[PDB]
Amino acid sequence: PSYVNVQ
Amino acid sequence: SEKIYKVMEEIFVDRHYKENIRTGEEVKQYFSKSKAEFILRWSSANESDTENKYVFIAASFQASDGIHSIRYGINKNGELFSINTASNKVTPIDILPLGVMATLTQHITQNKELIEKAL
Amino acid sequence: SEKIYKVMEEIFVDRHYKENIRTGEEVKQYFSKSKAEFILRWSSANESDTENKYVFIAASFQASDGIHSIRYGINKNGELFSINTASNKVTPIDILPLGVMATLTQHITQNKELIEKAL
Repeated sequence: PSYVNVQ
Repeated sequence: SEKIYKVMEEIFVDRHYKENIRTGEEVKQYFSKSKAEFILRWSSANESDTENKYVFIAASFQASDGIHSIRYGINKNGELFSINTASNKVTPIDILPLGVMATLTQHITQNKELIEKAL
Repeated sequence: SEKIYKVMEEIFVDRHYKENIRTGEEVKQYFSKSKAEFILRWSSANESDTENKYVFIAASFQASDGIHSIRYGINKNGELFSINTASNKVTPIDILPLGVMATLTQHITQNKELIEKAL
């Protein structure tokens, strides 16, 4: 699964 | 001390929450036919790691380059956080006036908007 | 204290759980227009409870007698209990093979049938 990561 | 259950109630009763979608394969199969803007689901982090500080909920949506997910966490006192899945660092999310689902909807759909515009 | 969160997911996602039904007037209004066998609702015992031990979920159903309720409690281990509301004594309920909602369905509908026969 490709997750949206910020920091 | 029970605000976590009220936040879980708000999420789990919502039509976007898919209790029978758990694996990555099931997510891909879901979006093969569905035109839904996003789903919420029980996150893999609940059985995976850490020692019971958050209840983890994932969002998933589809763009032209495939499925994207966002991991969220709820702490014991009901606070919401977005979670970086590579570092597990948390980022607090303040609840918008219309409640938790109204908040998650904005965080997810605006994030989907950023993805789609970059493609 | 991990399993209670899952048990709560099973309950909250169920079609019988009504997040918008809190007062006895709203319970009566529901069974005036619907023919479902029971509902589940957030129990009035959560607000003023001092004890920390259970999350309380109430079932309501309509007999020819009128509307009856049953109070259930779920501990941190995710274990299920029926609760006598006059004495606060708990009675454990083991989970049937098909899970928590299948168990609540049986406990609730069998109690309703037990009441209707006695009339």
